[PDB]
Order: sequence, then structure tokens, then C-alpha cells
Amino acid sequence: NAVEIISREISPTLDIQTKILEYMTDFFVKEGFKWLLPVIISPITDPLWPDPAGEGMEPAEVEIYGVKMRLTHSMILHKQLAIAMGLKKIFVLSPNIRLESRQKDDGRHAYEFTQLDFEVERAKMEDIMRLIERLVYGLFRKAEEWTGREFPKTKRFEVFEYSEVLEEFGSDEKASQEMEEPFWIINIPREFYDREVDGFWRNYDLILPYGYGEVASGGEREWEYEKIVAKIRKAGLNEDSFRPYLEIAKAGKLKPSAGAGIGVERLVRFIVGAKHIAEVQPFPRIPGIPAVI
Ligand code: NA
Repeated sequence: NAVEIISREISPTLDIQTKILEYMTDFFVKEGFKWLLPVIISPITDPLWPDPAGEGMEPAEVEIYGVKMRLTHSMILHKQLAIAMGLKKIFVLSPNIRLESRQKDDGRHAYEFTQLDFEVERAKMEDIMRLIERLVYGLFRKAEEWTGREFPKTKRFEVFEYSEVLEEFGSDEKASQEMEEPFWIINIPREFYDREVDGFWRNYDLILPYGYGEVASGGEREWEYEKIVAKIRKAGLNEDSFRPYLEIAKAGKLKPSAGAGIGVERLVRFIVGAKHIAEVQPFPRIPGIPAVI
């Protein structure tokens, strides 16, 4: 009900969201990153496949001036293109639209959400993981002041291989339920753009404790045409749906980089202790339920 949605009290949560957005955007600007504006419709987007976290659905699509456009799954390809433009360090507050099923309505997913999405030329996985640890520690100390509650105190998070998480816990979420500090999961076989080297994937997810689940994901990247297109073909994806990106790769303009996206609503939910992510959204976007507003 529309009247019901707008009769919720959410002012304290949005006051916290404002403090989080100010803190994070200020951090990246002061670190020397360029602040880019988002892409919403494009011929190319993140396939989100293969990916253990994904259902592999098609993006929303619309015809624009007679040409098929995809609503942004994520800006990953565009981040790589920004690095190809010589911009070195970039971030964006990026809307993502992912039409996941009701099976992903588990309290941490929304079908429309925002990532603070960033990328750094020539960075390695340890560089990005340490940068996120520095950001998160400082944020959690401020959150203690804002809320009057205690937050996790560790500064270097434990690291698990994805294969070990499957063996010990069964899933990323079961691991989250059993942990009291944030932790990393690394080496996850997934999309063509994440860098793979002789069976090892140079990638990482940050997982929150107390069952709150994933909050950030990233990797080092592939930049070579021959490697990228081999991965696309092996996965059975449509090469033509990546054509301009592949033209740029073939021309040699992609560079080595690494980065991550941080789910803003997920982070707000953690800091305020909300059971469901819909509680932190003025206009909920619940997987499998088309919003009335
Ligand atoms: Na290989």
C-alpha cells in the first residue's frame, strides 16, 4: 500500500545514511579519486554470469532511438573504460538494477540499489583489500559515536578461500552467521573481467558478521583481448553483446586495474541493525515484488 509505505518512520536511519555517504565520498575524494557520474542505459553491461552469487537473469532492456539498451547490472565495463581513458583512480555512486527472483528476498537483497563503485589503475588485490580495511575501521569508529553502540574492532580481517568456505560452512551466508568480525572470501571463479591466473582468481568479497552477509566485492581485472574473449567463449556468452568493449580491448587500450563496489544500503542496514534492507529504503525494491512507488 502506497500510504502504508510513506507512513513508516525512517528519519533516524536516513540521518545515519547521510553521515555514511558524507564519510565515504569524502574519503575517496581526499584519497585523490575522481568522482564520476553514473551510467544507467548502455548497449553493454555486466553479465553477472558465471557467478555463484547470481541467478543469471537478463538485464532490463529498453529500445532507445531504435537501438536495444540494457539497464545497468553494474558499471564494471565502464570502470575499465574510465581506466582506459587515463583517469587512474575513479569512483561513482552507481545505481544497479538486478531483477532477481523472490528466492533472493532474504533481507539483504534489493532489485534496485546503489554501489560506491571504484577502480585503480595497476592496483593489486592486497592494495584494494587494505584500502577497504582502512575505510571500514574509520567508519565503524565514527558509527560508535553516531549510535552509542559497539562495532567490530579488528583492523586486518581474516581471509578464507571460497573452496574452504564451501567445505567448512557450506555457503557464504552460513559463514556470516558464525562470525563475529568482518572477513574476506577470495579466489571465487566468476565473470570474464576478474583476473584469473593458472586456476587462481585474484578477487575478493567482504562479508559482514552476525549473518548480515556480503557488503563489498571486487577483483584485479583482465585487460588482454585474447584472454578475455577466450573466457567469454568458454562460458557460452554472446560475444556481440560486448562488441565496443572488445574493440577497445583489441586496440590495446584496457589497462591492468583493481577495484570494488560497496553496497550502500547494505552498509546502512548493518550500522542501524535493521532486519530487512527494505526498512532503510524510503521506496522499497523487494526482489520479485514490483514496487507500487
Ligand atoms: Na590458463
